[PDB]
Amino acid sequence: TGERPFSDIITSVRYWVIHSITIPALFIAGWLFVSTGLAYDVFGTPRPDSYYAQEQRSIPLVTDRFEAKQQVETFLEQL
Amino acid sequence: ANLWERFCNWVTSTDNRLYVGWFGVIMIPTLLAATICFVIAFIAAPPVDIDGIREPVSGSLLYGNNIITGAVVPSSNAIGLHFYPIWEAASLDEWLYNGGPYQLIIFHFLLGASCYMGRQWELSYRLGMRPWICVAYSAPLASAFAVFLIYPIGQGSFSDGMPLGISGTFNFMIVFQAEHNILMHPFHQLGVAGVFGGALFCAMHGSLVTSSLIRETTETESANYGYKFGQEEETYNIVAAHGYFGRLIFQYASFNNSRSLHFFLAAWPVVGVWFTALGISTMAFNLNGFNFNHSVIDAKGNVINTWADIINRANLGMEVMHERNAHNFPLDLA
Amino acid sequence: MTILFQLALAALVILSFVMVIGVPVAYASPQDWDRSKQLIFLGSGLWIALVLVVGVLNFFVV
Amino acid sequence: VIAQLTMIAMIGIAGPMIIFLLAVRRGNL
Amino acid sequence: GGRIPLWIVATVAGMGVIVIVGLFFYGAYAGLGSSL
Amino acid sequence: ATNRDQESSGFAWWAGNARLINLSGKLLGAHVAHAGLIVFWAGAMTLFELAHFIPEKPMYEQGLILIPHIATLGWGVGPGGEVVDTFPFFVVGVVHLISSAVLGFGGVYHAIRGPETLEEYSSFFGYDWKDKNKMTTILGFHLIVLGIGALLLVAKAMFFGGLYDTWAPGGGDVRVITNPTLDPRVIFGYLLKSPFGGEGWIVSVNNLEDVVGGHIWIGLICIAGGIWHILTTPFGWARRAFIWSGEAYLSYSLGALSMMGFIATCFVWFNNTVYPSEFYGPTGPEASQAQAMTFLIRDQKLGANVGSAQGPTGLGKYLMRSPTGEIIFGGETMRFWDFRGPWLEPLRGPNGLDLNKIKNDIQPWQERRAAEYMTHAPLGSLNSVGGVATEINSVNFVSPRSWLATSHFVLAFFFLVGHLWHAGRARAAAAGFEKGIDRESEPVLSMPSLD
Amino acid sequence: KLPEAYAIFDPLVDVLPVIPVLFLALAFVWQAAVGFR
Amino acid sequence: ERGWFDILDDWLKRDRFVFVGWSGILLFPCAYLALGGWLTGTTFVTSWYTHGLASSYLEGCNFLTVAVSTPANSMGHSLLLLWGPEAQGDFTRWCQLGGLWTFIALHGAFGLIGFMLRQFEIARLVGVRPYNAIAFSAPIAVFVSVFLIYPLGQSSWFFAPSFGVAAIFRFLLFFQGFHNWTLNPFHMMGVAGVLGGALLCAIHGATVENTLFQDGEGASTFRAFNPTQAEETYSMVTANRFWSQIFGIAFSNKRWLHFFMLFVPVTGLWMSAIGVVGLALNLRSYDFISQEIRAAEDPEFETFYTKNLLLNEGIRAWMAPQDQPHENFVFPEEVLPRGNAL
Amino acid sequence: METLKITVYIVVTFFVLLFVFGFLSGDPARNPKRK
Ligand code: CLA
Ligand code: CLA
Ligand code: CLA
Ligand code: CLA
Ligand code: CLA
Ligand code: CLA
Ligand SMILES: CC1=C(/C=C/C(C)=C/C=C/C(C)=C/C=C/C=C(C)/C=C/C=C(C)/C=C/C2=C(C)CCCC2(C)C)C(C)(C)CCC1
Ligand SMILES: CC1=C(/C=C/C(C)=C/C=C/C(C)=C/C=C/C=C(C)/C=C/C=C(C)/C=C/C2=C(C)CCCC2(C)C)C(C)(C)CCC1
Ligand SMILES: CC1=C(/C=C/C(C)=C/C=C/C(C)=C/C=C/C=C(C)/C=C/C=C(C)/C=C/C2=C(C)CCCC2(C)C)C(C)(C)CCC1
Ligand SMILES: CCCCCCCCCCCCO[C@@H]1O[C@H](CO)[C@@H](O[C@H]2O[C@H](CO)[C@@H](O)[C@H](O)[C@H]2O)[C@H](O)[C@H]1O
Ligand SMILES: CCCCCCCS[C@@H]1O[C@H](CO)[C@@H](O)[C@H](O)[C@H]1O
Ligand SMILES: [Cl-]
Ligand SMILES: [Cl-]
Ligand SMILES: [Fe+2]
Ligand SMILES: [Mg+2]
Ligand SMILES: [Mg+2]
Repeated sequence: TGERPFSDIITSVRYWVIHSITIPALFIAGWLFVSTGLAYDVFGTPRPDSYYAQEQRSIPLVTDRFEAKQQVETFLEQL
Repeated sequence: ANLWERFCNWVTSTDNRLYVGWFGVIMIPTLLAATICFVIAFIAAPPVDIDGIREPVSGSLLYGNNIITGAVVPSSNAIGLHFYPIWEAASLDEWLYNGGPYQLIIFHFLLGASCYMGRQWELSYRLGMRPWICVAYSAPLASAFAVFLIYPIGQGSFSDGMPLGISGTFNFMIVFQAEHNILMHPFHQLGVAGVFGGALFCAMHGSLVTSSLIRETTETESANYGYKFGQEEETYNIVAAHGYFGRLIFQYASFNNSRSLHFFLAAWPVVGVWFTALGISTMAFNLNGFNFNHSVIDAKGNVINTWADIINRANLGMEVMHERNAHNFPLDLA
Repeated sequence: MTILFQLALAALVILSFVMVIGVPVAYASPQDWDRSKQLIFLGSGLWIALVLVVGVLNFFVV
Repeated sequence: VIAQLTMIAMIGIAGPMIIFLLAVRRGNL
Repeated sequence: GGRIPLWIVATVAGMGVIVIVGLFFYGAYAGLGSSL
Repeated sequence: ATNRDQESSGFAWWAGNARLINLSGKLLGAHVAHAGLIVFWAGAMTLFELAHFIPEKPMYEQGLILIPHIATLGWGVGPGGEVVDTFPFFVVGVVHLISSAVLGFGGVYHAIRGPETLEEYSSFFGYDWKDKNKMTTILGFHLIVLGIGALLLVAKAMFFGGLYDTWAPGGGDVRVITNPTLDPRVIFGYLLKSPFGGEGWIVSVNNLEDVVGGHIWIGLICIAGGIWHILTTPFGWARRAFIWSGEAYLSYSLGALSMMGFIATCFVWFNNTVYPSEFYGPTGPEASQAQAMTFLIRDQKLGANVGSAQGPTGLGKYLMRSPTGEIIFGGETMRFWDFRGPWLEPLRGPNGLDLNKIKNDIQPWQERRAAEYMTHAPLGSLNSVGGVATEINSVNFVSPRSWLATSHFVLAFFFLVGHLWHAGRARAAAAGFEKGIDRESEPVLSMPSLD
Repeated sequence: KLPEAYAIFDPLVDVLPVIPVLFLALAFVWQAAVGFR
Repeated sequence: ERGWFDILDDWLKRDRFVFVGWSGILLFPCAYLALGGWLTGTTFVTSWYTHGLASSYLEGCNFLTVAVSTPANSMGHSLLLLWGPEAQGDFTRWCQLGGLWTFIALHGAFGLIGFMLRQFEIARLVGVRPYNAIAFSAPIAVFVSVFLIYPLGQSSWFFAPSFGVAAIFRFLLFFQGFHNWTLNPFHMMGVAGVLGGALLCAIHGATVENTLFQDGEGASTFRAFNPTQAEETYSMVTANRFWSQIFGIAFSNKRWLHFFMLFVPVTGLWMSAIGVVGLALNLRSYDFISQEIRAAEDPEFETFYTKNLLLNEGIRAWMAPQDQPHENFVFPEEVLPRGNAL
Repeated sequence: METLKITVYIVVTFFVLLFVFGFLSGDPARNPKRK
C-alpha cells in the first residue's frame, strides 16, 4: 500500500521521544481517574461503603420504568 | 514366499479396498465386538443399576426409550473400577443388571480407536506420506479417553463415565458442571475457543476458496465440474483469496502461504481440543474451575454477588438433585 | 561470626551474579579471551572456596 | 516486597543484559 | 527510523505486559475481589 | 554461525534444536545445561517451600510437594509424621542449588565454547547415532547409573536411618528395613497384577519391605543390563525391528516417559504407602471412606445401631456388602471399598469391617484422623479454594495429590503426542519422505486403483 | 522458615524458583537478537 | 471521475492499510462504539441497580466475571436511549439503568451489518464471488436470534445474555434448567455443525500438510510454497486413496470439499437460531409426553431423560431467587427440591 | 463362564501375537521408498 512500516516507526528515536511522554501521561491520567474517585461519580458505581445503608436488608433494585432515574436518586439519598 | 510372509504381505497390502495393517488386526475385532454389543444393548438391554442403589435405569428402546432418551448405561457403582467381564458374573441376567455391556463396549472401543489412530500412521507410511494425520486424530481420541476412562479412574468408578447415549451425555455434562464448575475452567474455555474457532475457520476457508474458483463451467452446470480429480493445476486462485481477506482485516492478518494456512487449520482445533481433553482429565483429579464465590465483599463485609455467584446458585440446584437417593452423608466427595 | 557469615554469603551472591553475566559474555566474545580465560578460572575458584566457607560458617550461625 | 521486586528486577535484567552486551560487542550470538 | 533495535523494543514492551499482568494477578489476592 | 540459520541447517528457528542432531558437542551442552535447570528447580523450590513452611500445620495444607518427598525418605520427621528437624530439608535444597551451578557451568561451556562436535576430538565421547554399538554402550553406562540410584534408596532404607512407614505398628514412624522382600514370586508377581479395582498392579504395593526388595531387584537388573549393553551389539531381529536414528531414540524415550507419567499419576492418586497421607493428604478414596466413618461414629454415639440401619434405598445406611460379601461402608463410598489405611485397618476383620470392633473399639485418634481426612478431601478450585465446586471462599486448599496427578497427566499426555510426532517423523525421514511426496515418483500413481 | 541467620536472603529465595521460566523467555530475546534466522 | 459522489467513492476505496469503503461509514463507528462500550462498562460500570450485582474491575471483578449486564426487568424492551424518557439525558443514571446494554447490542447489530456489507463491497472490488459474506449470515442469525429475538419474546431485555464471560455461562445454565435446551433438535444440529466444522477444519488442514509434495530442500516445508505457482502444493490423489482405505470414503472433488466446509458450520448455526426463535416464545422442546405418562403411572420407570428434568427443577428452584430479583421470590428452605443428604 | 473366559483369552492371545510378530516382520522395510 503506502504508509511507513511499523518496523521503521517504532525503532525511530523520534517515536520514543514523543511516546516516552504520551504513554506515561495517559497511564497516569488513567490512575488519577480512579484515585481521585472520579470514576465512581461519572459512572454511578458504588464505593465499598455505598452498596447498602447500615441496617438495610435489601437491594436498591429499579422497579419503575419512567421514574427509575428518580428511584435511584431516592435509593442514593438514604445511605 | 512362506505362508506367513504371504499373510504379512496381505495384511500390509496398499491395495486392499480398506487398509488392514497391524493396527487393523487389533482394530477390526475390537471395534466389531464394541459395535455389536452396543447395537444389541441399545435396542434390547434391560435396566441398569448405574448408582449401585438397586435403582435400575432403563436405557434401551424396547424398555421404553426413544433415540434421544436411550443409552447404554454405565456399570454399577457397587463395581467401581473392578474389571467386570462376562465371565465374572454368575449369569448374563446378572451381567445385564450391573451394566456389564458398558465395560465391554468402552474397553473394546478405546482399544479399537487407539488402533484406528495407529492405523492412520501406518497407512501414511505405506503410502509415502508425512505421518501426522494420526496426531490430529489424537485430539478426539484423547477426549474419548477423558470421559470413558480417566474420569472414572479419578472418581473411583465407571458409573461416573459418560453414558453411551444422547440424554445420558447431557446428564454427564450437567453433573460435571455441578461438581467441577467446568465452565469456569480455562482448559474448557480453550476447548470452546478450539471448536468455535474450528467452525469459524472452516466456514472461512471453505468460503475463501469457493469464492475464488476459476471460471471453468457453464452458467447452468455445477461449478464442481470445473475441478477434475487428480488435475495438477490448483482449482482456485489463492492470490485473489488473500487479496480479499488481507483487505477484509489487514494484509498481514491474512495468509498467502497455503502451507502455513493449512497448518493453522490443523493446529487451532487440535490444540484447543487437547486442552478440552486435558480439562476433563484434570478435573478427573478434582482440580476444578475457578471459584469466585463470595469474592466481592463490601465495606461492612456484606457479600456483593457477581455473575460467578449466580453460576453457583445454578450449580447448587444440580448438586442437590443429582442421584437423589445415592448420598447419605453431607458432602459429595466423588 | 554472624556478620562474617552474612558478608561471605552476600559475596557468594554477588560473585554468582557476576559469573552469571560474565561467563556467557566471555565465552561468546571475539577479542578479549586472554584476560577472560584467567578470570573465569579465578572467579570459579573464589566461588568454590566461598561455598565451603558459607558451608562451614553455617554451623556457627545455626 | 521492595526487596522481592528489586531481586526479580536484577535477575530479570541479567538475561537481556547478556544479549545486549554481546550485540554491542558484535559477539558470537 | 532504525536507531533502537526491534529486539530490544520487543523485550521491553514484552516485559511491560508481564509487569502489568502480574500486577492484575496480585490484585486478585488483595483489596477488592480478594474474598477477604 | 556454522548452520545456525534455516538456509544452512534446513530447520526453521522454531525447530531450532533439531539443528543439534549431529552436533554432539553442542548437543551435550543442551543436555547438561538442561539437567542444571532440573537440579536448579529442585534446590530452589525446596528452599522456597522451607521458607514458607510452618511446621505445626500439615504439609498438605501448605502447598508442598518436595518436602513431602524428603520426609518420606525419613528425613526430618518422627512419629505420626511430626516434623522434628527442618535442617535435612535445608541440606537437600542447598546441595541441589549449588550443584546446579556446576551443571549450568558445564552446559554453558559445551553449548557455547567447547568443540561443536566431539568425534574429531575424542572417540570415547564422540558418537554417531547409527553406530548401534556405541548407542547400546552409552545406554549401558546410564543403566549402571540408574541401578546405583535404586541402590541408594535401599542404602537409605536399610543402613542410613530407614524410611517413613505409615504402616508402622503403633502408629506411623521412621523405621529401618532389615528384612526386604527378595522372593521373585512376590516382586515380579506385582507386575502381573491386574490394573483394575481391588488389584491395582504395582500401584498396590502396601509395605516398605516390598518397596525395598523391589529396588534391590531393579538396581541389580539395571547394573546387569548395563554390563550386557556395554558388552554386546544388537541381535539381528532387533536391528530389523527398529529405526536407528537420533530422532527415533528420542521417540522411544518419549513413549516410555509418557507411560511413566501416567503410572505416576495413578501412584499418587491411589497409593498411601510411598505417598503417606500424613505428608501428601488423604487419597480421594480415603477421604470418602473417612466421611462414612465419621458419621458412623457420630450417629452410633447418638445411639444408632449402625449394623441394622437400613438406608432409603434398602442398602444399609452405614454398612453393606461388597459384591463378594465383605462388610464395607455404605452410601456412595461403596465404590471405594478397596481402600486400605492405617486409621481404618484396626476395624477390619476377616469378613471386612467388623461390627464388634465398630461397636467397641473405635479409638479417639481414629475419629480424629477420619474427621481430618474427610475435611481435607482432595477437591478444590484452580485458584485454590478448598471444597466442592459450590463452596464459598474461606479455605485455601488444593491437595498435593491433585497437583501431582493433574500436572503429570498433562505431561504424560503431551509426551505421548511427542512420541507419535517423533516416531512418525523418524519413520518417514529414515525412508526419505519426511519433506513431502516426490512429484515424479508419487507412490500412489504406481499402485492399482482401488475400484 | 529458613534458619534465622538466612532470613536476610528470604526475599531472594522467594523469587528464585521462577528463574527456569526466564530461561525459556531468554531463548526468544536471543532469537530476536539474531532475527529468527 | 466527475461529481462529488464519485470523488468520495475514489477516496473511500483507496488501497490503504485498513480498507474503508462505503460500508466503513457504517462499520467503523458501530464496531468501535460496541467494543468501547464493552470495555468501558466492564471496567467502570455496576449492575447493582439492575441485577443486584457487581460487574466491573472498579468493583473488584476480574476478566471472567465482569459484564455489561442487561437492564432491569421493569425496563421492558425499552430502547433505553441516553436521551430517552428513562435516563432523560443523564449519563450517570443511564449507566445505572442498563443503557450500555442496549448501546452495545444495537451498535453491535449495526456493526455486524457493516461488516457483512464490507464483505460484499471488498469481494465486488477484488472481483470474487461473495461466499464469505454469505457464510457470515450464520453469525448474524445467531446474534439477532439470541441477543434480539429471544429477549423480545420474553418479558424484557433483562433475560437477554449480558455481555460477559461468567454472564454468558449463566445464560447457558438458565437455558438448560428453564428451556431444557440440550433436548432441542435445532440445538443438536447446531452442535453437529460446530463440532463437524471443527472436525472438517482439523482434518483438512492435517490432510494437506501430510500429503504435501516435496517442492524444497528444507526440513521446514513452509518455504516450499509460491502464491503464484500453477500447481497443487499437496496430492489430492494420495489424500483420496488414504481416506478411502482408512475411513471408507474420501473427497475427490476439491470444489465440493471447500463448499462442504462452508455448508456444514453455516447450516449448523442457522439451525440453532431457529431453535432460539422457538425459545423466545417458551416454545421448547422440554418434554416427551409418552415418557411423562409412563413415569407418572410407573414409579419404577427411570431414564436419563427423567434424571435430567430433576436437575432442571433443581436449577430453577435454586437459581431463580437471586437470578430474577424483581420477582421477589422467597422460597422457604422446606420447599426446595433436594435429594438425600445434599 | 469358564469356557467363555478360556475362549476369549485364546482369541485375544492369537490377535496380540499377530500384532507383535507382524511388526517384528521387517516393518521398516514395508514402505514405498528407501528399504
Ligand atoms: C533448555 C532449553 C534450551 C537449551 C539448553 C538450548 C541449547 C542450544 N540451542 Mg535451542 N532453543 C530453545 C531452547 C534451548 N536451546 C527454545 C525454547 C528455542 C525457540 C526460541 C530454541 C531455538 C534455537 C535456535 C533457532 C538455535 C538453537 C541453538 C542451540 C545451541 C547453540 C546456542 C547458541 O549458539 O547461542 C548463542 C547465544 C549466546 C552467545 C547468548 C548467550 C547464551 C548463553 C548460553 C546464556 C547463558 C546464561 C546463563 C544464565 C549462564 C549461567 C552461567 C553460570 C553457570 C556460570 C545450544 C546447544 C542453535 C543451534 O542449534 O546451533 C547449532 C540455533 O541455531 N536454539
Ligand atoms: C510438576 C510440576 C509442578 C506441580 C505439581 C506444582 C504444584 C504446586 N506448586 Mg510448584 N512450580 C513448578 C512446577 C510445579 N508446581 C515450576 C515449573 C515452577 C517455576 C515457575 C514452580 C514454582 C512455584 C511457586 C513460586 C509456587 C508454587 C506453588 C505450588 C502449589 C500451587 C500451584 C498453583 O497455585 O498453580 C496455579 C496454576 C497455574 C499457574 C497454571 C499452570 C497452567 C500451565 C501453564 C498450563 C500449560 C499446560 C502445558 C504445560 C503447556 C503445553 C502447551 C501445548 C501447546 C504443547 C502446588 C502445590 C505455590 C505454593 O503454594 O508454594 C508453597 C507457590 O507459591 N510453585
Ligand atoms: C555427563 C555429562 C558430561 C559428559 C559426557 C562430558 C564429556 C566431556 N567433557 Mg564436559 N562438563 C560437564 C559434563 C560432561 N562432560 C560438567 C558438569 C562440567 C562442569 C564441571 C563440564 C565441564 C568441562 C570442561 C571445562 C571440559 C570438559 C571436557 C569434556 C571432555 C573430556 C572429559 C574427560 O576426558 O574427563 C575424564 C574424567 C575425569 C577427568 C574424571 C571425572 C571426575 C568426575 C567429575 C567425578 C565423577 C562424577 C560422578 C559420576 C558424579 C556425577 C554427578 C551426577 C550425580 C550429576 C568430554 C567431551 C573438556 C573439553 O571438551 O575439551 C575440549 C573440557 O575442557 N567438561
Ligand atoms: C532403558 C532400558 C533399556 C532399553 C532402552 C533397552 C534396549 C534394548 N535392549 Mg536391553 N535390557 C535392559 C534395559 C534396556 N534395554 C535391562 C535392565 C536388562 C537386564 C534384564 C536388559 C537385557 C536385554 C536382553 C537380554 C536383550 C536386550 C535387547 C535390547 C534391544 C531391543 C529390545 C526390544 O526390542 O524390546 C522390546 C520388547 C520385546 C521385543 C518383547 C515383546 C513385547 C512385550 C509383549 C511387551 C510387554 C510389555 C507391556 C507393555 C506391559 C508392561 C508391564 C509388564 C512387565 C507386564 C535394545 C537395544 C536385546 C538385544 O539386542 O541385546 C543386545 C536382547 O536380547 N536387553
Ligand atoms: C454510523 C454511525 C452510527 C449509527 C448508525 C448509530 C446508531 C445508533 N446510535 Mg450511535 N454514535 C455514533 C455513530 C452511530 N450511531 C457516533 C459517531 C457517536 C459519538 C457522537 C455516537 C454516540 C451515541 C450515543 C450516546 C447514543 C447513540 C445511540 C444510537 C442509537 C439510536 C440513534 C437514534 O435514534 O438517532 C436518531 C437520529 C437519526 C436516525 C438521524 C436521522 C438522519 C436522517 C437520514 C436525516 C434527518 C435529519 C433531520 C430531518 C434534520 C434535523 C431535524 C429538525 C428539522 C428538527 C442507534 C443504535 C443511542 C443508543 O445506543 O441507546 C441505547 C445513544 O444513547 N449513539
Ligand atoms: C446484514 C444485513 C444486510 C446486508 C449485508 C445486506 C446486503 C445487501 N442488501 Mg439488504 N437489507 C437489509 C439487511 C442487509 N442487506 C435489511 C434489514 C433491509 C430492510 C428490509 C434490507 C433492504 C434491502 C433492499 C430493498 C435492497 C437491499 C440490497 C442489498 C445489497 C446491496 C447493498 C445494500 O443495498 O444495502 C443497504 C444498506 C443496509 C442494509 C445498511 C443500512 C444502514 C441503516 C440505514 C442504519 C440505520 C441507523 C438507524 C436509523 C438507527 C436507529 C436504531 C433504532 C433501533 C433506535 C446487498 C445484497 C439491494 C439489492 O439487493 O441489490 C441487488 C436492494 O435492492 N437491501
Ligand atoms: C544453552 C542455551 C540456553 C540455555 C542455557 C541454560 C539452560 C543455562 C542454565 C544455567 C544454570 C542452570 C545456571 C545455574 C546457576 C546457579 C547458581 C548461580 C546458584 C548459586 C547458589 C547460591 C549462591 C546459593 C546461595 C544460598 C545459600 C548457599 C544458602 C541459602 C540461601 C541462598 C539461596 C542465598 C538458552 C535457552 C538461553 C538458549 C541459548 C543456548
Ligand atoms: C521397584 C518396585 C517394585 C518392583 C518393580 C519391578 C520388578 C519392575 C519391573 C519392570 C519391568 C520388567 C518392566 C518391563 C517393561 C517392558 C516394556 C515397557 C516393553 C515394551 C515393549 C515394546 C515397546 C515393544 C515394541 C515392539 C513391538 C511390541 C512389536 C514389534 C516392534 C517393537 C519392537 C517396536 C515393586 C512393584 C515390587 C514394589 C515397589 C517398588
Ligand atoms: C461507551 C460510550 C462512548 C464510547 C466510549 C469508548 C469508545 C471507549 C473506548 C474504550 C477503550 C478502547 C478502552 C480500551 C481498553 C483496553 C484494555 C483495558 C486492554 C487490556 C488488555 C490486556 C489486559 C491484555 C491482555 C492479554 C491478552 C489479551 C492476551 C495476551 C496476553 C495478555 C494477558 C497480556 C461514548 C463516549 C461515545 C458515548 C457514551 C457511551
Ligand atoms: C508376547 C510377545 C512375544 C515375544 C517374542 C519377542 C521376542 C523376539 C523374537 C524375534 C525372533 C523373530 O524374528 C523375526 O520374526 C519374523 C518371523 O520369523 C521374521 O520373518 C519375516 O522376515 C522379513 C523381514 O524383512 C519379512 O518381510 C517376512 O515377511 C517374514 O517372513 C523376521 O524377519 C524376524 O526378524
Ligand atoms: C449522501 C449520499 C447520497 C448520494 C446519492 C446522491 C447523488 S446526487 C448527484 O450528485 C452529483 C455529484 O456526484 C451532482 O452533480 C448531481 O447534481 C446530483 O444529482
Ligand atoms: Cl443425576
Ligand atoms: Cl454418601
Ligand atoms: Fe484447503
Ligand atoms: Mg484486588
Ligand atoms: Mg518472604
